[PDB]
Amino acid sequence: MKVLFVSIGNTCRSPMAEAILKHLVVKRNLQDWYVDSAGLRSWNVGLEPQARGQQLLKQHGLKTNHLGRMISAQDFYDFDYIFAMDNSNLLELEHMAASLTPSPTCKIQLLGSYIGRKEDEIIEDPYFIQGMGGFNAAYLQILESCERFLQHYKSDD
Ligand SMILES: [Cl-]
Repeated sequence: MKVLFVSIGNTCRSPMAEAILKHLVVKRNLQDWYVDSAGLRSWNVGLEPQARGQQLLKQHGLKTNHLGRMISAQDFYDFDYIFAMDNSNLLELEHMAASLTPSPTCKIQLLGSYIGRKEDEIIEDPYFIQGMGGFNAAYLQILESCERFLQHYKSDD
């Protein structure tokens, strides 16, 4: 129903994940789904996703509007899943959640743990990787991750 993707910058991995899952739920015609993304630093806040990721997305029929924003405390109460790309992200989000006095009930998880191959768990930050190889690996990891995640949430178990 409500899913938040989280990357450190909210400018590469998380906006791509947001747009990808947004596409999947329409191509699967699901309801009542809400997908968003947020970040853990002010670095790229208030800007649009990094241009070479919007290109890779367009090259797959997807587009993103998204302005980089920080995760807020409210986010932890308004989402069912919050997905980290990194174990760094995960640890910061786990510390964050435990600092909120009414403990939240969002599930906070490494998105890549749905891939099913531990050697492919980690979705690396492509921001500083020269060329497109970092974005391409991340896109594929994010796509499979979202696919297996949806397969699991619809399942009767
Ligand atoms: Cl398609």
